[PDB]
Formats: sequence, structure tokens, C-alpha cells
Amino acid sequence: SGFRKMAFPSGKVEGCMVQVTCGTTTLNGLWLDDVVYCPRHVICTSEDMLNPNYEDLLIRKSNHNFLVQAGNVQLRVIGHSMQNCVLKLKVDTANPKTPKYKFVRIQPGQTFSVLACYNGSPSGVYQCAMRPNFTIKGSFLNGSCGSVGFNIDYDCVSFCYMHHMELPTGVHAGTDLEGNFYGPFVDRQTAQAAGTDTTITVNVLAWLYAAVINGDRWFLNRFTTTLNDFNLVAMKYNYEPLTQDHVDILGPLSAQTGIAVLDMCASLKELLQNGMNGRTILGSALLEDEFTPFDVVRQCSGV
Amino acid sequence: SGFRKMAFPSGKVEGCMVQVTCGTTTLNGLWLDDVVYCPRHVICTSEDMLNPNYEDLLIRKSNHNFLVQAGNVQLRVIGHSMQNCVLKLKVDTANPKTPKYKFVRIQPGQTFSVLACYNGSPSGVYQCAMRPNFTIKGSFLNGSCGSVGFNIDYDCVSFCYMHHMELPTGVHAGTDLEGNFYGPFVDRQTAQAAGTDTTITVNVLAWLYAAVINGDRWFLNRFTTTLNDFNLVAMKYNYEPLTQDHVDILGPLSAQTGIAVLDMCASLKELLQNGMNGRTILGSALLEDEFTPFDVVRQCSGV
Ligand SMILES: *[C@H](O)[C@H](C[C@@H]1CCNC1=O)NC(=O)[C@H](CC(C)C)NC(=O)OCc1ccccc1
Ligand SMILES: *[C@H](O)[C@H](C[C@@H]1CCNC1=O)NC(=O)[C@H](CC(C)C)NC(=O)OCc1ccccc1
Repeated sequence: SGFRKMAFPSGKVEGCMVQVTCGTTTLNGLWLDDVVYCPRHVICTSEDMLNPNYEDLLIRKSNHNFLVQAGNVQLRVIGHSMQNCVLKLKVDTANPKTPKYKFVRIQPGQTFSVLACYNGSPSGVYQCAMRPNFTIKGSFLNGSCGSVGFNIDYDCVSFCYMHHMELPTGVHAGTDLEGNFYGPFVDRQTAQAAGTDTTITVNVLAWLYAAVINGDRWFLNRFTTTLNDFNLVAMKYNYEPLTQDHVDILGPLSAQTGIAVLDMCASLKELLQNGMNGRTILGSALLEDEFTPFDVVRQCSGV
Repeated sequence: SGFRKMAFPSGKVEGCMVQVTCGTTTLNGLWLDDVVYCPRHVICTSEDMLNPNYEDLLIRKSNHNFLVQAGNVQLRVIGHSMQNCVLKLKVDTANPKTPKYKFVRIQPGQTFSVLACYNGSPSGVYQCAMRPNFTIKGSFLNGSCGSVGFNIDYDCVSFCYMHHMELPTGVHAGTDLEGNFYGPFVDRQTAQAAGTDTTITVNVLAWLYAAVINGDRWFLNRFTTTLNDFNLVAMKYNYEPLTQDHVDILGPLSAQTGIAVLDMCASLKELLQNGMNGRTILGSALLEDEFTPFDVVRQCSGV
């Protein structure tokens, strides 16, 4: 038993990380088959970054302006192209470590593993949820751009995130691997703010089920509630409304524990209205919303 | 910026995980050069596990009783031996993916990455601290034994933990890679309890410095305290005493922030005596003690 925030094993992605240098700018790229993907702002200079015109900037580049390094081996760039906010550099070598992969775009409320990288070299792995306001709460320093986020399903890597920037609140923004930003953000050095966020209700309930599966039961009660009466409370506390599809997604956890979803919603209502009174749930004094129902089932089915 | 609990990239260890089966028992092993390491209780049966005599049990085994699988390739066992609570199986093939490695034993208060595995296949990665009572707070189901814990330093993997069992409180116990248990535990199915735990004071202060580096400053104050007067408060709240070596270890973080250690100790004293009054620190409503000073420096020096 036990419940821990857990990343996917990162080996398959570590074999894809390279270093991309253009001018005095160095960041990370993703080498799949004979293409390297990286943030297009690698071609910017300090002054270009206030309001660059990337079509102009790229036209003024040629293949020899891009230095790609896969460990010690330098890869020869034989083509370059822009796809939205990502640059695609064709190289003279197919990555022999290319896994089965897909490019997928994730929804707010879903999770993925981030492999933080610097100078083409992986440094650490951790889990993130895409917030309702299309930001993630990550850990990224200068040089981390081009680090990617991903999920793994039966040795197929679904890439969903490439890192591009940090907002003033300390949260992080980036694109899918088609180079389309998550959220209303742009890759230039101007004042940008995340919209207001909300709490992911279905994830909180999933984590409450994880708590019960692991022996935390103090917050349970005999009451049930209706979907409508719960959603009235949710709106008050800046929680997303619960839909019948969310109840259905929680079905398997409801079955394993014998606690109906609307039974657990009564617990959440009382937790929202009364707090915890000094107690904790799975070691947290706060209600956690960064675990999906799938994340919970992944750790808890064997208990 | 940003501060996240972060595992080491797990690729180098994923290339070492195999599956070890004996009788109806299957768990994980660690394949380095031509030796596979696994928990010795793989040789037990359901009834052996109450109070096994492992020397007897091993003498009654031979090489052909052990089935080792590295993916689809079956490895031939050519020798077996016991080293304390781990079994060493010599196989006919050196692992071509063997990294530079060491076997190290860690101290309470230190952290490491756990690569959770099932049937020889990695499933997820996360960070653990060795508690003062020699347990870890992990996530392990049936079949996870032989999963290992490790740190990485300049492409050298220091292995420090192999998983063996779960205690009744839901916490986890195991050995170093020499097969010597952390703590006063034994590998048999009897009633065993962890001693009382304490909070790792130097880690809490390290996390407070991480908070300041990331812009959380509300808990700071103008006061300083003495080491003796702090340790009087620490004893009251079940915190470990702070030593001059702990102040020294925190030196670099103290320098980066311009906040002396005994200056931060005054903050911690007030937090212990007054709580947070509804506020959070790096997104936590509780004081966190699972980050070492090294873990913090690793993420925060570039800020
Ligand atoms: C790319 O490596 C870098 C990642 C930033 C650097 C600090 N934390 C991150 O996530 N991205 C940028 O530097 C980005 C480039 C623009 C052309 C989009 N700008 C940016 O993030 O500015 C915000 C910032 C905040 C704090 C420190 C440095 C930059
Ligand atoms: C080895 O795979 C297994 C790991 C346990 C299983 C559940 N969570 C874990 O960490 N170890 C054992 O099963 C261990 C074997 C003895 C011979 C040492 N016994 C054990 O952990 O018993 C406690 C237990 C608690 C909850 C479920 C199952 C077993």
C-alpha cells in the first residue's frame, strides 16, 4: 500500500534528449527519427525577444547556424522548418533510440511526467497537472526550455508538453509538440498573466478514494447528497462543477471501496465547510487535486 | 524558479531490472555485470515465511530452481549465494547496460529515488527520505520487492535501498545492497513495528530556505535565536536537535539568501508555536522535512 506522487520511468525519453545551440542561446531538443524539435525562441537574441517576428528571424538563418549535440556526437543539420512555436531541425542521423511515440494534446485536469533537462542532459523527473488556466506548477531554471512532458502506455510514449517560459507568479507555460501553446500565451518577453484558476473537483474525489483505499477514513460520513446540491457548494469554494461523466469515471473507485460518488461528495462538502480540524489525509493538510482517477487506480487496485 | 519533489532520471537503473522467479514466487532483481541481486525471501513458501531458516532453505535449492528473465531473454543461473538478506545469482551473461555504480548505505535524513518495479518492469519513480526510525513512506504493492533506491552523481549510480516489506502502519522497510536491513527489522511475516519517529530539523530549515529563494517570505522576522534556545523548542515539538554541523551544512543557502541560520531558526520557532494561520509555504500547509540541503541547492542555485 501507500500513495505517492509518481512519475513514469524516464529512460525512453532520456534517449531522445539533445542539446541545441544557436548563437549564444543553448536549450534542449527532442530527437525522434531524423528530426529534432525545440522551442523556436532558440533563434532569438536578447533584444529580439521583446517582440520578435519569427518568420523574419528564421528566413535569416541557415542550417549551419544550428549546432546539435547528442552527448559528444555532433549531429549535422540538413534542413530547418518552423511549425507554430516549435522549430524542426532535420539531421543526418535517425535516432537509434527512438521509441514508439505519439504527439497528443492533453486537457486541463490531466497529468504527465516532466523530464527536466539542461544542456541536453536530464536532471530530474516529476509529475505535473495541466491547470484549468493552462499553466503547470513546475521547477524550471534558465536552460530548461525544450524539456518535455509525457505519459507512457505500453511502451508507447505520448508526448504532450514542451517547456517555453515562466510567468510572473512562478508558474510555467509551454506548447504541445505541434508547437501550439496551452493557454493564451505567446513566446516573447512581455507582461503575461495566467487567468484565475479553479480546483479540479473530480481529482480531489479521486484522491479521497485513494485515501480510503489506504486506510484514511476519518472524513467519511453516513450522509449522501445530490449532484445539484453538491455543485452549489462547489461554486462557493471555486471548485469545478461535477458532471455525470465525472461520476461515471469515478465508478471503478466507487466499486472498490463500496462508497458511492455522491456519498463521497457529502464528505467533500463537509471538508470544504469545516476544514480538517487539525487532521491530515494521506499526509496532506490540504485537499489535493493533481491526481487523476487513472493515477489513483494505477497505485491502488492491488490493495 | 519553482520547487518540486524530484526523482533522478531512472534510465540507467531501468536497464538493470530483471524478473526473478522461484517456485510460485516472482519479484524483481538487479542485474549488474554477471550477478543478479534480489531479496532472499524469493525462496520462501507461504508457510516458510512465518519463521524461515534461510540457510536451510537455500541449501535445498539449486541453480535450476531460479528463473531469471531480462525482458524476453531468459538468463541462465550458474551460481547462487546468500549475502545477509539478499541472494546473489551468478548468470551466464554480463549486463551490457551496467552503469558505473557503487553500493552505499545512507543515513536517516538523506533522500533517494525509488524505481518501483513489477515482474521485472519499471512502473514509476519517486523520492523518499530515510526516516529517523529507518522506515520510508513509499508506494509498494505485492510483487514490488527487489525494487531499488538510488542516487546519481556524474553518471555513477549509488545504490542504497532494496525493498523487502511493509509494516502495519503502511510504511516500508528494506536493506542496503549488502542485504543489511535499515532498522531493527527482519524478513519474516511476524508482528513488527517501527519505533517512534522524529522530524528532521535540518531538512525543514533547508525547505524554508527553498521557500525564500522562491519568493515565500511571510514567515520571516527580525529576531534571531541561540542554538540552545532553539533546541529547547525543538525537543518540545519532537524535532531533532540542531548541531553546529547542521548550521554549517546550511551555510551556502544562508549565504544565497542573506538570512543567517539562527535567523531562520527564529522563524521555525514561531511557526512551531503559532502555526501558519491559514497560509502556506511552497504550497504546503505543513512543515516539510523530506528535502535535504543538497536537494534544495540542486533546484535553487540558479534563481
Ligand atoms: C527557456 O530556457 C526559458 C525557461 C524559463 C527561464 C526561467 N524559468 C523558465 O521556465 N524561457 C525563457 O527564458 C522565456 C523566453 C521567452 C522568449 C519566451 N522567457 C521567460 O521565461 O521569461 C520569464 C522569466 C522568469 C524568471 C526568470 C527568467 C525568465
Ligand atoms: C515483496 O514483494 C512484498 C512487498 C510488500 C507487499 C505489499 N507491500 C509491500 O511492500 N513483501 C512481502 O510481502 C513481505 C515478505 C516477508 C517474507 C518479509 N511481507 C510483508 O510485507 O508483509 C506485510 C504485508 C502488508 C500488506 C500487504 C501484504 C503484506
